Amino acid sequence: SEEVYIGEVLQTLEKTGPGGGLTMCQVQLKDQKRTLYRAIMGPIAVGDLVALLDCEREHRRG
Amino acid sequence: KDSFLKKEKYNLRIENFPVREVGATLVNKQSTVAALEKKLVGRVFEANQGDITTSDSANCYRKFSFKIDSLAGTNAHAIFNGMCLTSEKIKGMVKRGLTLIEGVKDVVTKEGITLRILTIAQSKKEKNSTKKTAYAKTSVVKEVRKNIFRIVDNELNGKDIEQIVKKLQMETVGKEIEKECQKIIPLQNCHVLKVKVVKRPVKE
Amino acid sequence: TKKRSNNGRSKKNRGHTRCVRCEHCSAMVPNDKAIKKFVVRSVIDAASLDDLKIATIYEEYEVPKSYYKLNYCVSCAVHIKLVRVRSRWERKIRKEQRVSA
Amino acid sequence: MKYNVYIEGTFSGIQSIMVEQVYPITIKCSGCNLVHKKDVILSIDSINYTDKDEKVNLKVKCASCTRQMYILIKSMATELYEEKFYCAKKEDNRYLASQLQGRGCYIEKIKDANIHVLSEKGRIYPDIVFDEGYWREEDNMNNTSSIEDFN
Amino acid sequence: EQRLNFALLFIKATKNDTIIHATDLTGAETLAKSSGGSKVKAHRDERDPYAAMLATQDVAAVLKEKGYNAVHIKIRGKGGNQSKIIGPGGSTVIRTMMRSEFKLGRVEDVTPVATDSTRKKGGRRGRRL
RNA sequence: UAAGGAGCGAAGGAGGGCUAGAUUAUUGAGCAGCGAGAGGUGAAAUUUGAUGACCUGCUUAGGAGUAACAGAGGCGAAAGCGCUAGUCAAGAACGAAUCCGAUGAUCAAGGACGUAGGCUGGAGGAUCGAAGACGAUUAGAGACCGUAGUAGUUCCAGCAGUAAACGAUGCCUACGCUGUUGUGGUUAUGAGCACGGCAGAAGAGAAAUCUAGUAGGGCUUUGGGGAGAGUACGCGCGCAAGCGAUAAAUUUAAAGGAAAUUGACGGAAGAACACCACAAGGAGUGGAGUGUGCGGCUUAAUUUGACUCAACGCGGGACAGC
Ligand SMILES: [Zn+2]
Repeated sequence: SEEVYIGEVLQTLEKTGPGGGLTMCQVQLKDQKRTLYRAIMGPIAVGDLVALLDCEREHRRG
Repeated sequence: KDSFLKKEKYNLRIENFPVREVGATLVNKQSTVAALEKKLVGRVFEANQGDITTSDSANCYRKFSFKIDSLAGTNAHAIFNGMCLTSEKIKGMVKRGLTLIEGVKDVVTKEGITLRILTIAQSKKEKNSTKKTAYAKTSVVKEVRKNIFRIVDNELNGKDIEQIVKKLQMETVGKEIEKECQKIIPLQNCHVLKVKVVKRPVKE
Repeated sequence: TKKRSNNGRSKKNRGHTRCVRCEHCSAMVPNDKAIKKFVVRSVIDAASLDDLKIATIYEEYEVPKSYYKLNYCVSCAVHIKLVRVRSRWERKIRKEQRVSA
Repeated sequence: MKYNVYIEGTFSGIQSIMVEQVYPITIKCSGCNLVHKKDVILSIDSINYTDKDEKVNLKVKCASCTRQMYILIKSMATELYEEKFYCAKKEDNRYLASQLQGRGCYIEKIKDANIHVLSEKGRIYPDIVFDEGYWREEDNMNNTSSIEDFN
Repeated sequence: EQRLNFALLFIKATKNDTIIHATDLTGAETLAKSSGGSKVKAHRDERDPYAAMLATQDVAAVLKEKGYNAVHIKIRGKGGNQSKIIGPGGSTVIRTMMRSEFKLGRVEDVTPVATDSTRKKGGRRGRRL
């Protein structure tokens, strides 16, 4: 079923993964206090909006 | 042939703690009370202090052990069988640059049960002092250990099990040791580490 | 020619010392010569703590840690890259390494 | 992993079944569980080596996890007919053609095998083709050779 | 609503294999048991995080059938005079049990350490490779 | 006497012998639960399991060991010594207005100790494991790896006498720069005495470095270019294994002799870089027929160079004659 959370990217940190495909990012959710750390794989600009399937799964390494 | 269908649950009950009932155990169904006694009596379980009390979340470092003793209807009644500190506590306590002090002693209850007790303490580094290590001299360690044995003898020898269990709950022996031995040297982490039942008297 | 002033070991004012066994190959190595490594590892991985927060029955929970001291012989320490070959002036520098997790 | 290649069916008028030790196979990586994107030809005459100099009939790198996968054919043939054809070993109601030994992979499917029949009259039928699991031939002396329910 | 019906779960995690085994609180009755080697084919995969995860699901299913809801976890490596680090796979059994519905009680490391020990295998030189 | 021995006072240490106890762990048996695999590796096979393994309980029986704390920490003549109490002798250092008075240094011969492995007799036998036997790998493995397995590994009474028994630096006794950090006593609290670690300096040395500075202080061991040779004959010890001590003939211009310098090499380690590298993306080649070059075979002749990148529509190599 189509659960979704929309989150705003505030910072990018590190090019990451084999071949440097991913970017570590900090994201704040739009309607909750939660702020997460996540890896994202496309090109990303600060102030982008991204759609998450989970509000909890995290990349603690930051 | 689903053998699981053919099993009887019984509830475990305990004494001298705030919580009376702690769980339930299976057995295959049997015709004769003598068989059920021989199957259930002699079993053992363990429970954390934090589960059988209402208490500060800090007190999770200690476990109590109970042996099944008697059957009445739905209920099995179980008796005190020892005490133990959790592995995280023991391993996390030891640090480089300090001395460990350790002891073993045997005591007798008024009920006739004989118990063996293990005890630990650690030296402490004083404030306004600049040397890297705070080891204790070997002769001084013997002074502390000598004192520990008279404290354990005074507190636990010739008492009832109902009295011993509450002393272990409230951690009175640790507290007494830190008070009494401060004159010799400063100490920290004083605890009863393990309690073990050695002989139970032949009784009916 | 003599490569190190301390013969590669920490023994002084003694005849003989206890041996210990290598974690990787079980070879015997003297305690005063063995390469030592300290570990403090959580029982639960970082990628599960966000599930633990909804799984636990308690109001709050502290994850248990596990503690280890590991010993290695020279060959294993070099091969596993705990230590590396160094220049004639670098050999003399002594500094404490981090505790692993 | 070891896999025996059986030829199963109802055999009539057949002295021996001979099998080309050339198998089009589907392989799955035992590391990442991904199926290889194409079938691979496993042949007894293909000579390859492991990274430890062991002879194998197939060496394939997994495209996803880069792990090496190896397969060796052990012919179970009791004899070579005309020095060319591997006579499958008769076992009760079936024929054991070969044993495939996979390392780093699973064999998920054997697609086809080229089969030759030696009749009880000493006639060879090369490269027999099954229609819906059936094969049948008659000789000039009205002797029938057949395979039914081929698997 | 319902009370927490608890079982024990034991986990062994070596370099070679992982074993998962549920019991009553007494440890004297067995409810369900599995291993990494039960589900996988290749011998090199019996320690695999994946094989551990498959094997955990079967155990979780049988417990849900027998009507259990909550679990205490006691986990170990091999110990004795051998290796005493928890192997791969051990920490994925626990996370899997949490994706299934089960409530987690308490976790404890129960590896058998020796105060001193018998002589280890391998001779004075050790394995040469 | 900042020479020695005897003695007094308070204290310190894994120094040694004996007596009585201890928390776990590894194996083995008994019984109970469960019903299919366990073990081992880089990857696998020997191997073991429905006579119920593995894993989880409760009982027991043995014989070793003292984890973490634990260190450029302590003790001992060296070899060596790490759980807790009690007991028995002697020693080192320190404090100080105790006693005797040259009793001392070093040492052929002679005597006592000496890790481990080995040997003679008794006790015992958990774990590990020479020999021996298998499974794999290889051209071959008798080896390395895995399964298993004996003498030994432990104790008491003895024999033996060797180690890279090394800080590769003899023992007493001197004269000698600074800073820092330990251990045990004592203190006018300023410091000392004994036993150490570390970092410079100055001198020294072929250098590397410094137990190596200064010097006709005393006494013992010991070397004299490589080899043959720590071998032969004789002798002394030992149950044996062997050990101690020690030659000639013959050969040869240097010696894998010492340390330091530059290259070449390695199956090392560490940083960098690049679609003629890769990762994420496009078009193909490898399969068919044909065109063309290379090897092989044939022929009277099928003329010939070139072989990893950096040989093979390459030798301006599309040959009817040229
Ligand atoms: Zn090693």
